[PDB]
Amino acid sequence: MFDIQEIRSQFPILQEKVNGKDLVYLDNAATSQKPKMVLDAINNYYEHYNANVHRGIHTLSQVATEMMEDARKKVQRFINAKHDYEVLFTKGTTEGINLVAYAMTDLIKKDDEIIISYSNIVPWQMLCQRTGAKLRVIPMNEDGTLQIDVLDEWLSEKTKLVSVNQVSNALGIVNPIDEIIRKVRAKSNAFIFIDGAQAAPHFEIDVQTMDCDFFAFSGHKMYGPTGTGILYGKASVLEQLNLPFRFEAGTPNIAGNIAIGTAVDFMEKVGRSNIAAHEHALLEYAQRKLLEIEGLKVYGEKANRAGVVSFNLSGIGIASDVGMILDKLGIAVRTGTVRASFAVYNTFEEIDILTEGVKKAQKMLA
Repeated sequence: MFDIQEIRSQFPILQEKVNGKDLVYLDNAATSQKPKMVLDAINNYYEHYNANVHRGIHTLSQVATEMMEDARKKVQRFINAKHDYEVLFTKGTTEGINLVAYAMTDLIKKDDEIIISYSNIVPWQMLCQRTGAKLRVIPMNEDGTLQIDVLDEWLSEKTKLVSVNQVSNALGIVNPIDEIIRKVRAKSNAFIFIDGAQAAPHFEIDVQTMDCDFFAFSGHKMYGPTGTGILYGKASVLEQLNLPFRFEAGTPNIAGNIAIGTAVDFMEKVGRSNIAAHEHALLEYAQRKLLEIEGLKVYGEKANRAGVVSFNLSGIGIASDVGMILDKLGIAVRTGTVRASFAVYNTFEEIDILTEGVKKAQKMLA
């Protein structure tokens, strides 16, 4: 029971016009748009329940505290964490990364090794600057995939942390996380950090079967407010760093944490398999229609990808030239390649608008 029109009716910004045109929002990998239930949660919190949490004894403080803890349990079930106290509220993926990178400082000695995948690589580069650790980077192949067989030679007793993004943000490539984790468990005692910021909006997460040690993601990419994120960690691993209060300092973003639970509710209401199916059909259709344009190349064309078509036109260098023409047609994409990225509310009719817009751009720029 998947009604694209019922879904789109929940997103008020979809009625917005841009340069006199219907908004065609295909920059979802940058940030997603928000359904009414999430915005209602924010507003209802501030108009009825706002108070500080945990420390207080009066009624509003009790209700506010309970609502935030209810939201933690929604996220727990959403990623199938075994315990609510393994779910930490943060302000974004970048915060979760920095939290782990700083807390690892004491567990890394003078010649240990950190392995990362191919712009938040600074915390790990800084962690190696503090310790005596050597940073190692998994190379990317030409087609955008990771050269993960390098782990067969790099993993050793020296490897203390491996950090991989589950989905690449530029190309949308789904990295082979289960094979990587299996390799890391078999040949090292390293902690495994998975950046799921581009994964959590698009397909179901089960951190228990995934066997990651950490899993981090951002609310704003998955229909939630800015300023929110989640860091999951195995209790047995969190307890080695320096629950969940130990890792949540200062006043929490109470409203945002409540509302990211409402964004979980929205996804569960739509259906996570329905989202994946609809988005996979959008992606296949868009890549098919775009490849009919003469001279257009699709990066990672043969790769398994989540919600992202990246492309370049043959004779057009500044991709922004195409992006500006598309924006004047109402189409929002990321721009030396053009990145169109899908969310649950996008339509096949919108992809046709994109494809006709790209054809028009290339002859405009000829």
